[PDB]
This record gives sequence, C-alpha cells and structure tokens, in this order.
Amino acid sequence: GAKAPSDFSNPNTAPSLSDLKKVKYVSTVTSVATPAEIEALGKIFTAMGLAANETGPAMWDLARAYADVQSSKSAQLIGATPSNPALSRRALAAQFDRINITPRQFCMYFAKVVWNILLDSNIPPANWAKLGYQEDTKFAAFDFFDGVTNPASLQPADGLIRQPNEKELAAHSVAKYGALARQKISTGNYITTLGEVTRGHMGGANTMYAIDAPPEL
Amino acid sequence: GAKAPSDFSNPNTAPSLSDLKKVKYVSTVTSVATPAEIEALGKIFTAMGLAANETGPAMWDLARAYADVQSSKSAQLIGATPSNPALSRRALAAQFDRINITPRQFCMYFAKVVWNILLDSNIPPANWAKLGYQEDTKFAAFDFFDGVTNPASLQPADGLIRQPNEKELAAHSVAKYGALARQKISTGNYITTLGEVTRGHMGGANTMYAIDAPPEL
Amino acid sequence: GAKAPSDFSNPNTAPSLSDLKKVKYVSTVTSVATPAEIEALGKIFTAMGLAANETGPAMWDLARAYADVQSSKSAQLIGATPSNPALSRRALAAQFDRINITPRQFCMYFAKVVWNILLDSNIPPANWAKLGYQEDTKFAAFDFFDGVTNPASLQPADGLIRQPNEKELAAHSVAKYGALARQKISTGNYITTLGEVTRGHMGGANTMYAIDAPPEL
RNA sequence: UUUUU
RNA sequence: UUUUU
RNA sequence: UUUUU
RNA sequence: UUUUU
RNA sequence: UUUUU
Repeated sequence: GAKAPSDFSNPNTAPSLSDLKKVKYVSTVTSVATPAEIEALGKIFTAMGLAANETGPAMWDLARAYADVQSSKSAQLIGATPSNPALSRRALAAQFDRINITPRQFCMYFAKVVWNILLDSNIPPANWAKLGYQEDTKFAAFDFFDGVTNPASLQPADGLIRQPNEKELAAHSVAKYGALARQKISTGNYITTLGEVTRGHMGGANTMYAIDAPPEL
Repeated sequence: GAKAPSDFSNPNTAPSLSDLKKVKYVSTVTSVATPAEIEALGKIFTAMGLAANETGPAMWDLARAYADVQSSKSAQLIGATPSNPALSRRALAAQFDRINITPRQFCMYFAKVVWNILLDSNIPPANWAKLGYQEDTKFAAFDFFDGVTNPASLQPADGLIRQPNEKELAAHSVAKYGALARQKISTGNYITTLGEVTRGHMGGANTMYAIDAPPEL
Repeated sequence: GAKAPSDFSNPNTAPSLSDLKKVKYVSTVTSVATPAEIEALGKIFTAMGLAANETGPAMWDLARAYADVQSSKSAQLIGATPSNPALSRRALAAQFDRINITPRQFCMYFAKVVWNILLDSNIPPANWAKLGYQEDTKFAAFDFFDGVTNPASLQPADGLIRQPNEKELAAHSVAKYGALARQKISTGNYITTLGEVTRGHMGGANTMYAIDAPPEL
C-alpha cells in the first residue's frame, strides 16, 4: 500500500528500512582501512614477491609487529617476513604511502585478528610497563585496541575469544591522553618549525612538573 | 444475544474472553528469547555444521554450560560440543549477536530443561560456595532460575521433577543483589569511561567496608 | 514414538536427557584446570627429568606446597621435590605459563587430594592465625577450598574423609573478603601505574581506620 | 565467574 | 603470604 | 621499640 | 616506541 | 651516575 520513496518527505517503515538499507555500507570510517584498498595491497605484495597461497598471514604477522611496537610513521619494525628471507617488513611498511593509507588505519583492520592470535597464548605485547598498564590489563596494552569494538575489523567465523572488559577500555583511554601529553610536552604548541620562531629551546621544560604542579605548558 | 465488539466500550464476558484471547500470546517478555528466533538459530547451527537429527541436545548442553559459569558477555564457555569435535561452544556463543539475542535471554528458554537435567542427578552447578548458597539450595545456585517460574520456558510433557521451594527463591533474590553490588563497588557510579573524568582510581575502595560500615559508595 | 530432535522446539524427555547428555562435559569452569592440559604438564615434567612411575605424587606435593603458602604469582614455593634433588618446585611453578594455566586454576584440581592428605594427619596449613581462622576451622585455612565442593576435582574412589561443615565455608567466605580488602587498601582504586597519575603516595592510609571508622578508601 | 528494559 | 571471568 | 611474600 | 578528521 | 623510536 505504502509507495513513493521519491517524494522526499514521507515516513520510512520497518520492512523497507530492513531491506533497502543494504547493510548501510559496512562501517567505513576514515580512521580505518577499507577492504578495497588492502585487496590492491594484496596484489602488490604478490607482485613484489609473495605467493597467492600465503598472503593474509603476512598481514597478520605485520599486524603483530604493529601490536608490539606502536603504530607510527617512525615505528621502525625491523624484521623479515616468515614467508621468506630478504623481504623485510620495512618494505611493506614503506609501500602503504603509494595507495594513500596510514599504518594506524591499516592495523585496525586486523585488530580482532591480533586480539585472537595474542590472547590464545599467554604472551603480552613487548612494552606494557612504560605506558602504565596493570598486569591484569597487560594484553590490552597496544595501539588499535578500538579496532576490536567496531565493525570495520574482519570478525572471523569463530569470533573473538573474549569480550574486552571496561577496565581495559578505561586503562586504554587514560593511557592515550597520558602518552600523547607526554609527547606533546616535548615540542608542543608550535607548528611553523623553521628556526626563526623557535630561536632555540625546541623541547618543553620536562614532564617532571606534572607530578608536582597540575598545570602544564 | 450480546454483539458488537467494535463499539470499544461494551463489557467483555466469560465465553468470549475464553476463546477470543488466543492464549494471549505465550509469555513474550523482552527478558526471555522467543521461539521464532531460536528456530532460525537452529537453522544456522545446522547450516554451520550440525545435523538436523541432533540440534536440541546441543542447545541443552550449551544451556548446561551457561548453568555452570553464569550468563554474561565475558562468560568464556571453553569447550567442544558433544555432537562432534572442532565446533566449539564459543562459536555458538558468538553467533547470538547476529540475530539480536542476548545469552541471558536465550538461557531462560531452557531453564526448565536445565532444571530437569540437573535435578535428575545429584550433581550441582560448578560454583555455589562463592555466591553464598546453602547446601540445601545448592542446586538453585545458577542464573536464569526465574526461567523455571514463568511460562516462557518449553515446559516438557513429563513436567518439572519438583516445584522450587520459597527458600530457593529467597536465597536467589539476596544472592542477586549481593553479587550485583559486589561487582558494582568495583567501577560503579560513572558511565563516561574515557579517562578524563576518571583521572585514575577506577575501582572503588573494596567491599571490606560492607562487613564493618553499612553505608557504601 | 517421540522423534525429531532436529526440530529445535519439541520438548525433551527423561530417558533421552539421561543418555544424550553424556555427563554434560565434566564441570569445565575457567576458574579450574582441565584434565587435558595437566596431561601435557605430566609429559613435560617427565620430559624435563621425572620418571613415568612417579608423577602424580609430585603434583600432590606441589599442591601441598600451594596449600601452605597461598596461591599467587609471587607465592615463592622454595623447596626441592621429594622425587630427586636439584629439581626445584620453582621450576614447576614457572612452567605453568607455557600452557596458559594459572596456579590458582591448577591447585583446585587437587583440592580434594590436598584435603585427603591434610585431614588424615593432625597437621594444619602453615598460616591460620594471621588470616583469622578459629582453631576448629584451622584445617580449612587455605586457598582452593572451593575445589572440594565442586565436581572439577578428581574425587578418588575412597572419597573424602569428611564433608566440610558450613562454619568452614562461612569462615572461608569472610576471610576472602577480609584478605582481599586488606591487600586492596595497599595500592587500590588505580590501574595505570606509570608514575604521572600516582605522583607519590602509592599505598593507602592503612587498614587501622577499619577498626575505628567503617567507611574505607 | 547476574549490565539493562 | 586469594588479582581476575 | 611487626616493612614485606 | 597513539600526530590528525 | 635512564637521551631517543
């Protein structure tokens, strides 16, 4: 009975919204890598050297490298892929810039896969004492942890081993602001660089004030 | 003689209300899973791997897993189904989110079946000493115990083995408020998470005050 | 007459539920160690040094070590196994992390065996005056006491020497909350650690307030 | 190792 | 010299 | 002039 | 050895 | 007599 979706006014209904909304899109936020671009990255890695038989596990090993040392432009992954010698993970880390993809965006795609292949063993990430995570939440001490809680990750058929607790998210939240601010004190509140604005100085006057005086630069 | 139900005013009568009220619905409360959705869950389990011959007993075994460790999102069921190897109960526990069903809602559907297959033997649930249930009411020490007292459960032709006593309900009532409050003291009275509101702290100052001072946070 | 378990709706019955439910599983809760993993731990101990003739008694001696000093990651068992010199129980305590098993989970497997080899003599655990257990319930003053009341323990053919009384469980319940809170006052309600959040301070302002003022941090 | 309406 | 789910 | 695990 | 929108 | 990523 109800017709005319071209009116641009009429109310939508349950059976229409269930089937016309073709899974919306997926969950294509700009902070996470789309499956179309990584498909082309699968092609270029196989074109560069890899076999078509083993590709995904090289992505998961590279994601586990990003799980250990945190995601950045100067991350420095240092290691060869388990597929074969000579091909360094630095070459795969350098290739991301050709297709306009950030490693931070790329690693959230395999955040559930990292969480699966991390939590099955009793092995944590390489560094969790510096950032200030507790021993109970030491497995959660890594970048792209928000990739487990969103639909953008691949979400395999078996599913996640366990749903992350609120204490992991709360610890990851304050650790982000703590780690970002700790960096921001060293060379913050200026954008020009150059040398004329910043006559010398460059870095701030340490993070030692934070423990003594609440206000910071 | 009495006619015109479309008047929207006239009084209803015994023979009309007996037959026009087609069993009302069944007892479709949102806290318990409807038989239409579990029928589709029976289809997806058979589609995933199971045979059509044995399906219900896999639900009852999964319900007995929920009977042991209590119903939650981070429950962690850890075990293979008795139908066949490889298919973990974690995969069935992960599949509930596709059809917008909670495990807590699902397990109340087989609460009478769990009560039947529990009470026929002399075996209690895995944990009844921590929650504080007495040895007489140790069989009642499990989640979805309210599923036995409502019509939403399947209520098989043989019926229940025994009607639960008031001491089981009274023990289950105070155990709910005790178990919920015990959790609530650890990270209660805040919803934002994030890290800016909760600067650190996170957890409360233990449940050891409860035994000494009546008022709590 | 009654057929079709693949319908995913039909009611289950007594003779079907008696035999189709193949002992459910056993009582596989995540808080207690499964018999499959300890079988591999039996292999690695024999591979490391032990004979296949004597293995179980080394587990029971190690369980009796966990009976004395309470189960923890910093427990510090300090002693050689009675099988042979050189092989310390610290090495067996360190080996648990390879197979993703906690000592707390492991020791509940031999809780009935500890209760049998403790109660046959008139010897209690090493420390029962500090935790606040009475002389009547001094034998019950140890961790993994909930392992006697569940089916996960091995339950030998002779059975338990005696069924634990309600006074032992009630004393063990309040002793858990007392011991946990006593620890929680020292470095509680914060998860980041690090040094920036906790400028100094670290520990709370003692448990001496508990005896004077009911509310605590 | 009971989060709801 | 009881950290959990 | 009780520091622990 | 968390730079964003 | 803790310089980093």
